[PDB]
Amino acid sequence: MEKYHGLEKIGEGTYGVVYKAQNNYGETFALKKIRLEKEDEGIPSTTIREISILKELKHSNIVKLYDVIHTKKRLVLVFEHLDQDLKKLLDVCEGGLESVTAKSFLLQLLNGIAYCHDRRVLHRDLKPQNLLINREGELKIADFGLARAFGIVTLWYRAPDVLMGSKKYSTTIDIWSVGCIFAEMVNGTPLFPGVSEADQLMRIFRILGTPNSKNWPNVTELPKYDPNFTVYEPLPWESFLKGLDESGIDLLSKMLKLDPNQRITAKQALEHAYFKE
Repeated sequence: MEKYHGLEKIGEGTYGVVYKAQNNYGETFALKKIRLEKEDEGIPSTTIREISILKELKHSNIVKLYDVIHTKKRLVLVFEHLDQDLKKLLDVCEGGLESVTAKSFLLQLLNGIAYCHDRRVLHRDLKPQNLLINREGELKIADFGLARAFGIVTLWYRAPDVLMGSKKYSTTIDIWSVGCIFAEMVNGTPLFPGVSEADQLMRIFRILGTPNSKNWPNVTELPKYDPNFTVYEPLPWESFLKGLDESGIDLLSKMLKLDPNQRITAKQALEHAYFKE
């Protein structure tokens, strides 16, 4: 356990319960007790190793992992504590964020991602709840790399190719989520709030158009691709986005390309004109 007191439950996180706590030095940390479906199974050394290496992620926009505590059918991660997150902030911001705030958060999000991508660390489950924010306006991404360790579900930020069964390692998956979060920051409301895998795809296609072999070569090789998908044409960007100037729309359009091979990278996004304004 490593000597923590005043364990206060502050949330249900993705893989388990998050507590705020203090060590015996007075300092505040977040403790994430990973929920073990099968207690008796144990955690293998490969898993511990793939979590422990995340301690090497040292970046101002990545939540710092301090410790991995494995004792007796219990696994707790000790992380830097931040008091706020983007989900809770958006929940009290009618209409979404002011454009200068969304840009600031987007820049920070992309910087964290770019850092991780350069180290071949993927997130795969980016969402507002894991973008933590401190009193100074600094955004820090939580849970990067945990998907490689650990694999009712929120499908809102999942890329179409992922929804259609793609299993490959790819950085592109995260950029799709960024695009969805960007739109949510500017609009207030989530862009594609699907209730099932099928409905999630329809929500995306109703806005951006149904894929076909011409706008997404090789889309037909995906295991859950469906040649009978309803065919929708793309809507004009300005019709479902509010509060975004032309550079902003352009950038967003590059993140929400359906074909992952044409989707902008994090580092490319960072070079976009939207950020020089």
